[PDB]
Amino acid sequence: SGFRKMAFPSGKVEGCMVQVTCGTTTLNGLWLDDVVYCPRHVICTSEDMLNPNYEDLLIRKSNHNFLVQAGNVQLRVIGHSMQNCVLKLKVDTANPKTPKYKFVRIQPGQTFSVLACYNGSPSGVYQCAMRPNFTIKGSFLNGSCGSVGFNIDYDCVSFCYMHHMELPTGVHAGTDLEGNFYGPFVDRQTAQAAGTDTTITVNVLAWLYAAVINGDRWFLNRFTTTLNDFNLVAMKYNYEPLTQDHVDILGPLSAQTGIAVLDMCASLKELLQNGMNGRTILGSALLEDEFTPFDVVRQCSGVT
Amino acid sequence: SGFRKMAFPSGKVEGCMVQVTCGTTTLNGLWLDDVVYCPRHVICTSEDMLNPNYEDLLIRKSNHNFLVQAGNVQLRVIGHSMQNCVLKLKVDTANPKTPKYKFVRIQPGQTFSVLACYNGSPSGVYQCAMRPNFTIKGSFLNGSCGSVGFNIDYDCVSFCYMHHMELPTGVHAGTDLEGNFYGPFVDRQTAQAAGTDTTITVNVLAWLYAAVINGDRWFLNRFTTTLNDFNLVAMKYNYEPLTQDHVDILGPLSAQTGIAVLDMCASLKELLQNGMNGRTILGSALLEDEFTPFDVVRQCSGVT
Ligand SMILES: Nc1ccc(S(=O)(=O)Nc2ccccn2)cc1
Ligand SMILES: Nc1ccc(S(=O)(=O)Nc2ccccn2)cc1
Repeated sequence: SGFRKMAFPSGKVEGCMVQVTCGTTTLNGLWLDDVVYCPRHVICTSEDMLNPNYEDLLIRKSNHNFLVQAGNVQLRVIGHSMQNCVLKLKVDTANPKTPKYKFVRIQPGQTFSVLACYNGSPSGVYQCAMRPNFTIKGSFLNGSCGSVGFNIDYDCVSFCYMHHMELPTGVHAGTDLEGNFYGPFVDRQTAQAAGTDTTITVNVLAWLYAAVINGDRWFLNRFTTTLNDFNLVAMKYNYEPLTQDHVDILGPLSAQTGIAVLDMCASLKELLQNGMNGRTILGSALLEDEFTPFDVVRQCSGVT
Repeated sequence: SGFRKMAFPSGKVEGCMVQVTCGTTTLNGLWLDDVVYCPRHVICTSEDMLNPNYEDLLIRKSNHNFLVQAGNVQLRVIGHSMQNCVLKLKVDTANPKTPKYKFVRIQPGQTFSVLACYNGSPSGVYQCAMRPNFTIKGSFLNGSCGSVGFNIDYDCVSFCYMHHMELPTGVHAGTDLEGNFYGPFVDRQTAQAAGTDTTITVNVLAWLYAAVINGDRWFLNRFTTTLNDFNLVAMKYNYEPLTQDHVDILGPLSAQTGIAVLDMCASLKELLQNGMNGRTILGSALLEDEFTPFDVVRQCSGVT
C-alpha cells in the first residue's frame, strides 16, 4: 500500500553520462555505443545564443575542439555531425556500460524519469510529464543541458528527452534523441511563450483509481456521466478532452476496482465543480496529472 | 529554475540488491562486502508473524536454508547471525559493486531516498521523510521488505532505513541497518497504532525559501514574529516546535534570499491561519514538509 511519485532506477542511465566541453561551454552528453549525443548549443557562447547560425558556428569546430570526459578518462573524438538540434560525436571507444536502448518520441501526457546531471555527474532523479503545451516542469540549473528523460521496460531504456532550454517563464523545453524539439521551441535565447498548460484528464482519472486501490475513497459519489457531458466540464476547467481511446486505456483499472470509467468521470466532474473542501487525496490537495494509467498499473502491481 | 521532489541517483544501491529466500518467504537483501543484510522475518511463515519467537525459529535454520541470488547467480552462505531485527548472512564472495558506505540512524524530519525492490530487482526510486511519529509514508507491496533508504554524500552511500512492516493504517515501519526499529514498532503482525503525524516545521520553512528562490513569492507578507509566538501557532496546527537550532540551520537560505527566518515564520503563520485560498506554491496546494534545509541548498546549488 501507499502511492508515491516514483522514478525508474537510474543506474543504467548513470552509466551513460559524460561531460562535453566546446571552448568555454560545458554540459552533459549521453554515451551509447561509440556515439555521444549532446545539445548542439554546446558550440555557442552566451552571446551566440541570442541569434545563432549553427551551420556557420559548426564550420569553425574540429573533432579535437570537443572534449569528452567519462569519469576522469578522456574519450577520443573521431567524427562529429549535427542532426536537427543534437550533435553526435563519434568516439573511438564503445561505452562498455551501454544498456539495451531505443529512442522514442513521446506524446503529450506521457511521463518519464529525468536524471539531472552537472559536468557529466548525476545529481538527482525525478518524474516528469510531457505537458500538453510541449513544455516540461523540471528542476534544471546552468550546466544541466544534455540531461536526459527515459522510461525502462525490464532491461531496455527508452530515451525520450534531452534538456536544452529554460523559457523566460521558468518552464523547460527540449528534444527527442533525434534532436527534434517537442512543440514549437527553438534553441535560441529569444521570446518563446508557452500555450495553455491544460490538465491531462486520463492521468487524473488513473490517479483517482490509484487512490481507491490505496483506500482514499471519500470523493466517490452516487453519479455517472457521458463523455460529451464530461467534456463540456473538462473544457470549462482547461482539462484535455477525454476520448474513447482514454476510456479503453483505463479498462484494467475499471475492472480491478469495479468502478466504471464514466462513474469515475462523474466523481472528477464533482471535484472540479465543488473543489477539495480542504481534503486530500493520496496526500495531495490538488488533482495530480503526472501518473499515466500504465504508471498506476506498474506501481500497484510491483513490476521490476 | 524549478524545484522537484528529487531522489538520489540509485545506481550505487541497485548494485547491492539481492533476493533472499528462506523456505517459502522471499524478500530483498542488501549485499555489502561479504555480508547480506535482510529483515529477520524472512524466517517467518505468515502464521509465525502473528506471534514469532525469533530466537526459537532461527534455531531450526542452517546456512544452507538461506538462498541468496545476485541476478541469476547463487551466493554461498557461510554464516548467519541475528542483530536486533536484521539477519546478517555471511557469503563467500565480496560484492564487487560495493560502494563506499556507512550505516546511519536518522532523526525524525530527515529525508532519504528509497529504492523499492521485488525479488532482488529494483522497480522504482522515490524520496521519503522519517515522520515525527517514526513512520514513513512509502510505496511498498508484498515482497518489498528489505528495500532500503539512503542518502549519498558525493561517492559515499549512508544507508538509514530497511523496510520491514506495513501498519494496519497503511503507513510503513522499519529499522536502521543495525536492525533497531525507528520508533516503538515491532516485527509482529499485531495492533500497532501510530502517534500524531505532526508537520516538520523546519522543512516547510526550507521549502518556502525554495519557493522564493524559484519566483513563487505571493505568500510573503508585511509581518514578523518571535519563536515563542510562532510556536503557539505551531502547537495549534500540529506543527513541530521550532528551536534556535532550526533557525541556525536555515541561516544560509535566509542569507541567500535576504528574508529573516522569523519573517518567513510570520509568512507561514499567516498561511496556517488563512489557508492557501485556492493558490499553489511550487505546484502544491498544501505546505510541503519532505524537503530538509540541506535538500533545498543541494537542489538550488546543483551538488553532484
Ligand atoms: N518563437 C520563436 C521561434 C523561432 C525563432 S527563429 O530563431 O527561428 N528566428 C526567426 C523566426 C521567425 C522570424 C525571425 N526569426 C524565433 C522565435
Ligand atoms: N504494539 C506492540 C508492541 C510490542 C509487542 S510484543 O510483540 O513485544 N508483545 C507483547 C508486548 C507486551 C505484552 C504482550 N506481548 C506487541 C504489540
